[PDB]
Amino acid sequence: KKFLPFQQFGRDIADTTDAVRDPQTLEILDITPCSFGGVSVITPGTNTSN
Amino acid sequence: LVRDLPQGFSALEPLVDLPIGINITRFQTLLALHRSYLTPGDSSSGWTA
Ligand SMILES: *[C@@H]1O[C@H](CO)[C@@H](O)[C@H](O)[C@H]1NC(C)=O
Ligand SMILES: *[C@@H]1O[C@H](CO)[C@@H](O)[C@H](O)[C@H]1NC(C)=O
Repeated sequence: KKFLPFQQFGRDIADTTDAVRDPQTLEILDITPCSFGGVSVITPGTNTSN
Repeated sequence: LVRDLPQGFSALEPLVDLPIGINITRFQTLLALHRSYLTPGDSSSGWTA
C-alpha cells in the first residue's frame, strides 16, 4: 500500500486498523490479527470409547 | 480547449496545514503585472487581454 504524505493509519473495513505507517522507519506495514478458529471435538459414544 | 471549468473528477490532495491561528473573513488574489503602470501601452503590453 502507498500512504499519502499526510496518511498514517489504514482502515478499509472502518472498524479495524489493517495497515499503519511505522513512526521511525517510513515503511508501511499491515496488521493481521493473530488469527483464530473454532475447535470441534469428534467423538464416538463414551459408552463405547473415549 | 476548455474555456470554463472542465467536466470530470479530480481529487484534491492536501498540501500543508499551517498553524496560523488567525481570523479570516476576506481574501484577495495577487497578480503579476508584466506591463508598466507609468506608461500603459495601447495594446499587447499585457498578456493577450
Ligand atoms: C527517525 O529515526 C529513525 C531511527 O533513527 C530513522 O529511520 C530516521 O532517520 C528518522 N525518520 C524520520 C521520520 O525522520
Ligand atoms: C473575526 O473578525 C470578525 C470581524 O471582522 C468578528 O466578527 C469575528 O468574531 C472574528 N472571529 C474570531 C474567531 O476572532
